Amino acid sequence: MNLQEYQSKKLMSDNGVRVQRFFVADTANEALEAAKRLNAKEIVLKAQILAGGRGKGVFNSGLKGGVHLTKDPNVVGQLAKQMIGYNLATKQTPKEGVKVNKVMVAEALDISRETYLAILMDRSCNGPVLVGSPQGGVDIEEVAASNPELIFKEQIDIFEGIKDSQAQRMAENLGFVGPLKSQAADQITKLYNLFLKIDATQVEVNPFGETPEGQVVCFDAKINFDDNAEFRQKDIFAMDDKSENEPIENEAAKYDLKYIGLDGNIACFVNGAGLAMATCDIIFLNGGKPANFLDLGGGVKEAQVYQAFKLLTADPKVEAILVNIFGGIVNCAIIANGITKACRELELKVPLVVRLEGTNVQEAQKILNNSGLPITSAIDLEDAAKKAVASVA
Amino acid sequence: SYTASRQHLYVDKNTKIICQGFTGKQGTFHSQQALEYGTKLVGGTTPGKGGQTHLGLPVFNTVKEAKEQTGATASVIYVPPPFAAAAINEAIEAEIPLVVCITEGIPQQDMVRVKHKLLRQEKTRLIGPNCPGVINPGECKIGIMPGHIHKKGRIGIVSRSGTLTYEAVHQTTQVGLGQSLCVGIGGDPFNGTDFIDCLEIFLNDSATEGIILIGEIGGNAEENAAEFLKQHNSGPNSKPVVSFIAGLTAPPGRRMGHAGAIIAGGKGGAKEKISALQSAGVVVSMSPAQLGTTIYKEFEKRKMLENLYFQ
Ligand SMILES: CC(C)(COP(=O)(O)OP(=O)(O)OC[C@H]1O[C@@H](n2cnc3c(N)ncnc32)[C@H](O)[C@@H]1OP(=O)(O)O)[C@@H](O)C(=O)NCCC(=O)NCCS
Ligand SMILES: [Mg+2]
Repeated sequence: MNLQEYQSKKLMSDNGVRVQRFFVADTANEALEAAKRLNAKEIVLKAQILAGGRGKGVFNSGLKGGVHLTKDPNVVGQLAKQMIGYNLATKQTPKEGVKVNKVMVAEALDISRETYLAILMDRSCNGPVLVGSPQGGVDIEEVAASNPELIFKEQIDIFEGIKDSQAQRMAENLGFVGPLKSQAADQITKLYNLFLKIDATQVEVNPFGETPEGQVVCFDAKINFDDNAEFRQKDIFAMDDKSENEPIENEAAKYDLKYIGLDGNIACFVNGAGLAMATCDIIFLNGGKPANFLDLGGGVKEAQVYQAFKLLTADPKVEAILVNIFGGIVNCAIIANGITKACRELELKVPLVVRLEGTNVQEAQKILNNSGLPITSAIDLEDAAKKAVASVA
Repeated sequence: SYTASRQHLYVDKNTKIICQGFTGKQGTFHSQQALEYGTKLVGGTTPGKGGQTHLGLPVFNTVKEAKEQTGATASVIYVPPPFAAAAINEAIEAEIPLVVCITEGIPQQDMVRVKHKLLRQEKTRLIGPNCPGVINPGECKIGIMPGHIHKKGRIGIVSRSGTLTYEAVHQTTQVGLGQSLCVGIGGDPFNGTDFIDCLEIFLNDSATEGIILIGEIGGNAEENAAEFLKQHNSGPNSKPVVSFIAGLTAPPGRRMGHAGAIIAGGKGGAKEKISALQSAGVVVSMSPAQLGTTIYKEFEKRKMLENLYFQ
């Protein structure tokens, strides 16, 4: 899932993390009013989209820049009217950009020094670890490649919680001295506790910043959430911003389906993450281009199979469909029933290669036979991939 | 240390099993199938139902009671995500030698907590979560893998993917080699058993003559296992290892179904794993369909080499 900037910063600010004070505006007039309300020396206006590169982006209104600074609320109003209801394109968006429905109006704070600070569930370390660097403002992977010695880490014991000594040493490691060490240490503690409360897999603050006036501030942040804790994070997941996701993925999520759109013309319909990845791979290995990844999970139900098959049949890029099922906890007849029910709605006009193995395969095969569908059978996964590729050669 | 519990992975005809989540939907169905398969399932747990009988077997409120009254040495968990970590914790507290957790969807923070307890003891070996289970064909099956595909044999299989395990089982049965022991370590980033755990059991098992290691994108467990195999499976008497790594075509920065299956920060790609395994002397099948035929060819090459130079 994804949060807009104003959503993550409120979440942090509501948990004692220091962010720049801000308001959110739906209209140019609200942006005007918010700007007056701030009583800030300088104001930064920020279009709310998820893609990066907002500052150098361009609106289809003609306006250059999705981030503007000014001291004058009228200028905030004039620029906002050139933002809201328009599409902001950046180096990380498609050419047509992303519609801007909201703008953030925030106090602009100078930054004296930029550091990096994150907390993540680190698989290598069996638990949470703090990750920090005095080299702020650059992707962490870049620092690791250039200057890995400037990457500091602390392993946090899940039951002890973060220790004062650990927050203090990381603050020192990031170059906060004297009064800003204790301040940064306190902010690190609050960020760690935020990280735990919200079932984040990562809370990444870049830059984690010190202002000329002696304030430690989280200027920008990115939070990744554990999908497995949605059941206890309903409020956060209700804020999910889906508007920059691939459309077919958004359709699949409505039915709890794991679908990932790829750059191909051979659709894949598979149970299991490993088998689904490998089906995409073996298509590539035999000289084809898979159109998607689709992982039917253990608890898939017939109505979900049905909706899943329709993600493929209604995709105009799809020129052939490779069904490959090795059923364990998945009953093959549920797959066959959902497929035949979906195909009852359309004149199937693409090749359909089908390979079925495992639980209840005999009954599933009979269901496919009774349908009268134009199915070309495959003896194994290599045979299926070769036939699917050839079917669109 | 926790490594001292690795031997508990090797279930056999003497393993006695209880089901956690006995009376639930999947607990009931897979317990029925285990009984019909002859596996020594002896009872199960559902809090608030101790004293009932299910499938002719006793139901208990707690693992401790179940273990004391049946002598069970293994538990299989079919408990839903909100409570499955407490279910693993209960089995650890009860000192059950082997715990197999099928459940998908346990919060990572829950499993970090479970792992903290797990690493500080050594009675209990955890397989999982989010895994198909473990099978010693014809002797003991604990999990969800399909029937009529296994054959007791010579190949040990360890896999982060359940469905790919079924493929490799089917392929090694079809080429006539069969499986000695098959362990699905599951697709979650925090789990109880890694590749190296299983490789140690395989390399020291006389019934295992070759190994299939099935991995995928994300993390660095395949890289670690490769270095382990390079150092400790490279002399004479070494055993052939064949691998397949899923996700060669996966896009970066996406979780490919598995919570653990993600190429993040430029790390976790399948190419880098294939190259590490290859440089360690593992033979990598590029195709997932060719695991049976690849390891069969490796056995035949070992035969020829042994007769050529090592009579
Ligand atoms: C674990 C899972 C199988 C449970 O699904 P389910 O059987 O349909 O769930 P149900 O709600 O019917 O049954 C769960 C049972 O656990 C019981 N339970 C709950 N907490 C428990 C605990 N701490 N200890 C024991 N039993 C517990 C419940 O009471 C319930 O039994 P009841 O209905 O008699 O009360 C499911 O969540 C799941 O993970 N499915 C996918 C598994 C998978 O694909 N794994 C990966 C394979 S590689
Ligand atoms: Mg699955």
